Amino acid sequence: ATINQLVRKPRKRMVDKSDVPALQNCPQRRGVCTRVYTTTPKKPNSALRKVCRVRLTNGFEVSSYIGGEGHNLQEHSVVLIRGGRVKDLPGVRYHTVRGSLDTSGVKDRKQGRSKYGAKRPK
Amino acid sequence: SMQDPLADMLTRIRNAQMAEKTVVSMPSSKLKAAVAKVLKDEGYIADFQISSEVKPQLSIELKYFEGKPVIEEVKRISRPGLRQYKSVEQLPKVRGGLGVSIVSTNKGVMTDRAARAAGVGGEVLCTVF
RNA sequence: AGAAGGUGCGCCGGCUAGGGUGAAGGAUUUACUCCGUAAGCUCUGGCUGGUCGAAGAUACCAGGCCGCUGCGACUGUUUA
RNA sequence: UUACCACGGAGUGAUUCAUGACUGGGGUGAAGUCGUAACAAGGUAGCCGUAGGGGAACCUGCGGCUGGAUC
RNA sequence: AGUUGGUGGGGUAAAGGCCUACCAAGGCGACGAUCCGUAACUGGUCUGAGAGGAUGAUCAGUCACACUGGAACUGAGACACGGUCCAGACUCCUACGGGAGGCAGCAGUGGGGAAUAUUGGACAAUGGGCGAAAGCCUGAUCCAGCCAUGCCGCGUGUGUGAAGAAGGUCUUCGGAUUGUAAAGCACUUUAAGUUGGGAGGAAGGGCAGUAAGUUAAUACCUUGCUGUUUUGACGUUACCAACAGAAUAAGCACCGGCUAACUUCGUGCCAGCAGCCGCGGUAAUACGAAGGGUGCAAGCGUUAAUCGGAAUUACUGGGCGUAAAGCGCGCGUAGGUGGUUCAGCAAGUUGGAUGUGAAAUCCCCGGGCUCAACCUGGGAACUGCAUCCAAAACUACUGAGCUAGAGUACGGUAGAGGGUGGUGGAAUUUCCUGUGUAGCGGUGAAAUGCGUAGAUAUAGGAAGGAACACCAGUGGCGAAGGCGACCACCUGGACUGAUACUGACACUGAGGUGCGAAAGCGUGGGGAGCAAACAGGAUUAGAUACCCUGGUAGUCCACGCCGUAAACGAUGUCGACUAGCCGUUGGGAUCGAUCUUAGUGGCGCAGCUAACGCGAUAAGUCGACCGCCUGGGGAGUACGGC
Ligand SMILES: [Mg+2]
Ligand SMILES: [Mg+2]
Ligand SMILES: [Mg+2]
Ligand SMILES: [Mg+2]
Ligand SMILES: [Mg+2]
Ligand SMILES: [Mg+2]
Ligand SMILES: [Mg+2]
Ligand SMILES: [Mg+2]
Ligand SMILES: [Mg+2]
Ligand SMILES: [Mg+2]
Ligand SMILES: [Mg+2]
Ligand SMILES: [Mg+2]
Ligand SMILES: [Mg+2]
Ligand SMILES: [Mg+2]
Ligand SMILES: [Mg+2]
Ligand SMILES: [Mg+2]
Ligand SMILES: [Mg+2]
Ligand SMILES: [Mg+2]
Ligand SMILES: [Mg+2]
Ligand SMILES: [Mg+2]
Ligand SMILES: [Mg+2]
Ligand SMILES: [Mg+2]
Ligand SMILES: [Mg+2]
Ligand SMILES: [Mg+2]
Ligand SMILES: [Mg+2]
Ligand SMILES: [Mg+2]
Ligand SMILES: [Mg+2]
Ligand SMILES: [Mg+2]
Ligand SMILES: [Mg+2]
Ligand SMILES: [Mg+2]
Ligand SMILES: [Mg+2]
Ligand SMILES: [Mg+2]
Ligand SMILES: [Mg+2]
Ligand SMILES: [Mg+2]
Ligand SMILES: [Mg+2]
Ligand SMILES: [Mg+2]
Ligand SMILES: [Mg+2]
Ligand SMILES: [Mg+2]
Ligand SMILES: [Mg+2]
Ligand SMILES: [Mg+2]
Ligand SMILES: [Mg+2]
Ligand SMILES: [Mg+2]
Ligand SMILES: [Mg+2]
Ligand SMILES: [Mg+2]
Ligand SMILES: [Mg+2]
Ligand SMILES: [Mg+2]
Ligand SMILES: [Mg+2]
Ligand SMILES: [Mg+2]
Ligand SMILES: [Mg+2]
Ligand SMILES: [Mg+2]
Ligand SMILES: [Mg+2]
Ligand SMILES: [Mg+2]
Ligand SMILES: [Mg+2]
Ligand SMILES: [Mg+2]
Ligand SMILES: [Mg+2]
Ligand SMILES: [Mg+2]
Ligand SMILES: [Mg+2]
Ligand SMILES: [Mg+2]
Ligand SMILES: [Mg+2]
Ligand SMILES: [Mg+2]
Ligand SMILES: [Mg+2]
Ligand SMILES: [Mg+2]
Ligand SMILES: [Mg+2]
Ligand SMILES: [Mg+2]
Ligand SMILES: [Mg+2]
Ligand SMILES: [Mg+2]
Ligand SMILES: [Mg+2]
Ligand SMILES: [Mg+2]
Ligand SMILES: [Mg+2]
Ligand SMILES: [Mg+2]
Ligand SMILES: [Mg+2]
Ligand SMILES: [Mg+2]
Ligand SMILES: [Mg+2]
Ligand SMILES: [Mg+2]
Ligand SMILES: [Mg+2]
Ligand SMILES: [Mg+2]
Ligand SMILES: [Mg+2]
Ligand SMILES: [Mg+2]
Ligand SMILES: [Mg+2]
Ligand SMILES: [Mg+2]
Ligand SMILES: [Mg+2]
Ligand SMILES: [Mg+2]
Ligand SMILES: [Mg+2]
Ligand SMILES: [Mg+2]
Ligand SMILES: [Mg+2]
Ligand SMILES: [Mg+2]
Ligand SMILES: [Mg+2]
Ligand SMILES: [Mg+2]
Ligand SMILES: [Mg+2]
Ligand SMILES: [Mg+2]
Ligand SMILES: [Mg+2]
Ligand SMILES: [Mg+2]
Ligand SMILES: [Mg+2]
Ligand SMILES: [Mg+2]
Ligand SMILES: [Mg+2]
Ligand SMILES: [Mg+2]
Ligand SMILES: [Mg+2]
Ligand SMILES: [Mg+2]
Ligand SMILES: [Mg+2]
Ligand SMILES: [Mg+2]
Ligand SMILES: [Mg+2]
Ligand SMILES: [Mg+2]
Ligand SMILES: [Mg+2]
Ligand SMILES: [Mg+2]
Ligand SMILES: [Mg+2]
Ligand SMILES: [Mg+2]
Ligand SMILES: [Mg+2]
Ligand SMILES: [Mg+2]
Ligand SMILES: [Mg+2]
Ligand SMILES: [Mg+2]
Ligand SMILES: [Mg+2]
Ligand SMILES: [Mg+2]
Ligand SMILES: [Mg+2]
Ligand SMILES: [Mg+2]
Ligand SMILES: [Mg+2]
Ligand SMILES: [Mg+2]
Ligand SMILES: [Mg+2]
Ligand SMILES: [Mg+2]
Ligand SMILES: [Mg+2]
Ligand SMILES: [Mg+2]
Ligand SMILES: [Mg+2]
Ligand SMILES: [Mg+2]
Ligand SMILES: [Mg+2]
Ligand SMILES: [Mg+2]
Ligand SMILES: [Mg+2]
Ligand SMILES: [Mg+2]
Ligand SMILES: [Mg+2]
Ligand SMILES: [Mg+2]
Ligand SMILES: [Mg+2]
Ligand SMILES: [Mg+2]
Ligand SMILES: [Mg+2]
Ligand SMILES: [Mg+2]
Ligand SMILES: [Mg+2]
Ligand SMILES: [Mg+2]
Ligand SMILES: [Mg+2]
Ligand SMILES: [Mg+2]
Ligand SMILES: [Mg+2]
Ligand SMILES: [Mg+2]
Ligand SMILES: [Mg+2]
Ligand SMILES: [Mg+2]
Ligand SMILES: [Mg+2]
Ligand SMILES: [Mg+2]
Ligand SMILES: [Mg+2]
Repeated sequence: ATINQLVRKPRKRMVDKSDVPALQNCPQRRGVCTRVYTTTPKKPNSALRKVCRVRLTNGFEVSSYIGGEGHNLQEHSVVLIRGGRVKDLPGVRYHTVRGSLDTSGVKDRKQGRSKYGAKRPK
Repeated sequence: SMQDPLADMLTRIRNAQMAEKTVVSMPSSKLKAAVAKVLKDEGYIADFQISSEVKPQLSIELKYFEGKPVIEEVKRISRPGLRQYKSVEQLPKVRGGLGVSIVSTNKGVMTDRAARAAGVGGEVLCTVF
């Protein structure tokens, strides 16, 4: 682009949209489990993944992934969700925080048990 | 349509320097003459001559020294589309002083070294190294 | 499309602007002629007050309007 | 008593959000059904514009290109 | 439409359409008015080598607001944050007649939220209001409370200690590792604990005397000094000393590559992990544990967000033949840019001086808290703006020039350049007529179809429509699309030679304006051949195709519309330079040869390119202007305008 062409119309910055439209500029948000189900990953992977559909205080309805080996979420469970996309599951953009409000974290876990809300065995 | 004659002068010099020639001929003007003189004082050319007869022709004889030409990088700075001017503190250095940059000031067309010697900035015409 | 809807309108004063007709005068083609005319008569307006009543297009006269659809393009014709 | 004016009324428009019986395409999915259109001259050389036709990929006419093999 | 200007008048502390009555028809706008969305601004902050990008918490300056909408009064100052009046929404009291309220002041509550604290102390210090002075008030302020929220500092011990203890883990069963790590032995008491000492934040106020000045006066009063008395929320201050003892005080993430750190045991495409590549289906250094190790450390990780890396919006500092990307092609408006001489001017440009650019912050040299964070002195900086002085190379402006760009006048050359009429020959088809008789046509092979109602072939005549063999060429002309029979008429441009003339009149070009293959659309003609649609026959598993026999729109003409193409050299226009060789179309010169122009082709040195390849008809070296690109799909699609 020539100098005169740039004077008539200067260069424009593109804006990068967030990958987490819900929880608008928030670290975490709480919601209610409208249902808890289980789904199947994409092609190269084979498993049976646990997922909860959550309605947020925003009014948004999204899907979160439940980490760890076990969980105790059921209908009308109040949960806290954070960002983070699960690559295998299509449409899952959030993670459920273990051990915050109603999730209680995993049990019998002893290595790296701060991402799963587990107390020190002591 | 020759909206810049000085760029044509430098282009002719570079093109015929690359082609292993000895003399370059072009239409002359009182600015190209000053540029040729300041190059002569810097040892970048052999000699320059201005013809008579209403339509003067300026001819320049080149130098080669080794198997490689003396002028290896000559570039115009202030074009009719940009018109760059600089102060004394902002006069550019080419190759960290190993080259020369031609500056047009109210004291005439001279080199950047002479420009700081007189403490007068102006318009940066071209850089030669 | 007069879509829809709205505002003013009587009477008595003050100031003010135009048109038509038309004495006297002037011209020459001297006469069933041309120009032009003060008053009078007549027709259009403008902005400013005041005043009465419950109400001034006061009586007679004098469109109700709008939104979706079927049929037939329309004005016309037909079972006295 | 007049002038200015807030609230509030009446009529008719513009714009912008959410929602709507029912509909049109798109994307993503898994060992589903029908064909085989392209890639080799892909077995009728392929594409481009336009028109008609057909379960579908597509076929045919008219003009154009080589980003077409043998020679 | 008080909209823009003028006059007279009113009004204000003051200029002014601020207001009013007349007069005029003006004012703003592609240098973006009006309208829509969003948002207090700045000093600054964070990132970045810088240029930039993002952003206005805390502190400071300005502005606006005080339940919602109005209005004024009092006042030096208000349209008034704990004032008045009017109206509204929402709460409340009531003895039922009747009134009150405004935490976006400090604490505090409910609510919303992922999320942000005490109904604390004192006016001792600095300020503010009143008073003359004591003094009174002050949720400003100074201090405390809570919270790893951040930055900084310090602890959780130190030395010796090999049977290389016991246990755990691994193993080739020898051993290795945890590891001087532990135990044992000997030291020290920071911080916390207890006790005793102990500044600095303090200036002043009261009383008495003394000395000056005040007048008219040793009085009252103001001021100096002396003596006495009196003041602290913080506060059990900072700090200092003594006492006992190692006692009171380590966790989090990771270990396949990127990336420092590895082996076992469970599980078997499960359970699971995951920032990106990707691991897991029977020996998993990637899942879950255990031993070992690596990073940080009163913190460690995850999530959210900004900049960087990203030269990935490229001014510095990118590209467009084939990866995204040159408008189908011209003409031209605003704008951008301008061949060459003088002379002037001083807007741009350069240098200097002066004023300003708040403080704080960032940077340098210092000074204090035991260090640091923190506080603080001076400087530097604040790259800007404004006014004067000086210079004249370049750009701009003004006057006069010049002929190298551009154009005009005069003879010739070539050409499917365009338009309107007329006329030719070959051939196909159809109709009529003669001879003649059993096939014709078509295919890979067939069949449909045409034939004894006499076909095909053959001879003559007639009608009509369309295209223009041979010339014909890497040939020509045209802005592109495109343009081939011959002749006449009208008409544009280009090449070519000399002289004369004008004297920069030029290039590009957002918007706009036109021309623009084929197919298609409208009205009216025409219709031989061909031929979408369509019918029939084949092929085939099927054949809505390829093949065959027919065949309508259309293809042709006139006028109008449509605006598209692999509209391509996938290469914008204009100008200047840079080794050569072989052709060819027009034209010139000099003596078949040599030179020189304007096109059109083939190779090739430098140079360029990722490579292919381009290479005087650049994709090389450079200038001027315009258009366009920013991962693939969704999509050149939806909505809106035209
Ligand atoms: Mg993330
Ligand atoms: Mg009406
Ligand atoms: Mg009355
Ligand atoms: Mg009505
Ligand atoms: Mg109505
Ligand atoms: Mg209907
Ligand atoms: Mg009905
Ligand atoms: Mg009827
Ligand atoms: Mg009817
Ligand atoms: Mg009908
Ligand atoms: Mg009809
Ligand atoms: Mg009808
Ligand atoms: Mg009638
Ligand atoms: Mg009627
Ligand atoms: Mg009847
Ligand atoms: Mg109505
Ligand atoms: Mg309405
Ligand atoms: Mg409304
Ligand atoms: Mg709707
Ligand atoms: Mg709906
Ligand atoms: Mg429904
Ligand atoms: Mg095909
Ligand atoms: Mg195929
Ligand atoms: Mg094919
Ligand atoms: Mg086939
Ligand atoms: Mg092919
Ligand atoms: Mg298209
Ligand atoms: Mg086609
Ligand atoms: Mg068609
Ligand atoms: Mg179609
Ligand atoms: Mg077909
Ligand atoms: Mg067709
Ligand atoms: Mg074709
Ligand atoms: Mg007025
Ligand atoms: Mg006045
Ligand atoms: Mg006035
Ligand atoms: Mg605008
Ligand atoms: Mg706002
Ligand atoms: Mg950078
Ligand atoms: Mg910066
Ligand atoms: Mg920095
Ligand atoms: Mg801002
Ligand atoms: Mg604040
Ligand atoms: Mg302030
Ligand atoms: Mg100010
Ligand atoms: Mg202020
Ligand atoms: Mg101000
Ligand atoms: Mg204010
Ligand atoms: Mg308030
Ligand atoms: Mg409030
Ligand atoms: Mg108010
Ligand atoms: Mg009042
Ligand atoms: Mg009052
Ligand atoms: Mg007053
Ligand atoms: Mg105020
Ligand atoms: Mg007040
Ligand atoms: Mg107020
Ligand atoms: Mg205030
Ligand atoms: Mg208050
Ligand atoms: Mg009140
Ligand atoms: Mg009220
Ligand atoms: Mg009220
Ligand atoms: Mg309140
Ligand atoms: Mg408060
Ligand atoms: Mg607030
Ligand atoms: Mg709360
Ligand atoms: Mg809550
Ligand atoms: Mg918190
Ligand atoms: Mg607070
Ligand atoms: Mg005080
Ligand atoms: Mg008292
Ligand atoms: Mg208090
Ligand atoms: Mg702390
Ligand atoms: Mg924490
Ligand atoms: Mg905090
Ligand atoms: Mg052992
Ligand atoms: Mg101590
Ligand atoms: Mg003290
Ligand atoms: Mg003590
Ligand atoms: Mg490594
Ligand atoms: Mg892990
Ligand atoms: Mg295993
Ligand atoms: Mg890993
Ligand atoms: Mg593991
Ligand atoms: Mg973590
Ligand atoms: Mg993060
Ligand atoms: Mg982010
Ligand atoms: Mg991040
Ligand atoms: Mg950048
Ligand atoms: Mg990034
Ligand atoms: Mg970089
Ligand atoms: Mg650039
Ligand atoms: Mg690029
Ligand atoms: Mg370009
Ligand atoms: Mg391609
Ligand atoms: Mg183009
Ligand atoms: Mg092109
Ligand atoms: Mg174009
Ligand atoms: Mg254009
Ligand atoms: Mg155009
Ligand atoms: Mg196109
Ligand atoms: Mg042009
Ligand atoms: Mg111009
Ligand atoms: Mg010039
Ligand atoms: Mg100019
Ligand atoms: Mg000059
Ligand atoms: Mg200056
Ligand atoms: Mg400052
Ligand atoms: Mg120090
Ligand atoms: Mg001078
Ligand atoms: Mg025959
Ligand atoms: Mg014949
Ligand atoms: Mg062509
Ligand atoms: Mg056509
Ligand atoms: Mg058609
Ligand atoms: Mg037609
Ligand atoms: Mg027709
Ligand atoms: Mg036919
Ligand atoms: Mg056929
Ligand atoms: Mg046929
Ligand atoms: Mg036919
Ligand atoms: Mg049709
Ligand atoms: Mg035609
Ligand atoms: Mg073509
Ligand atoms: Mg193109
Ligand atoms: Mg391409
Ligand atoms: Mg072009
Ligand atoms: Mg070009
Ligand atoms: Mg041109
Ligand atoms: Mg050119
Ligand atoms: Mg050129
Ligand atoms: Mg070549
Ligand atoms: Mg290239
Ligand atoms: Mg390349
Ligand atoms: Mg340039
Ligand atoms: Mg340029
Ligand atoms: Mg250029
Ligand atoms: Mg995209
Ligand atoms: Mg995308
Ligand atoms: Mg996209
Ligand atoms: Mg479209
Ligand atoms: Mg859409
Ligand atoms: Mg549209």
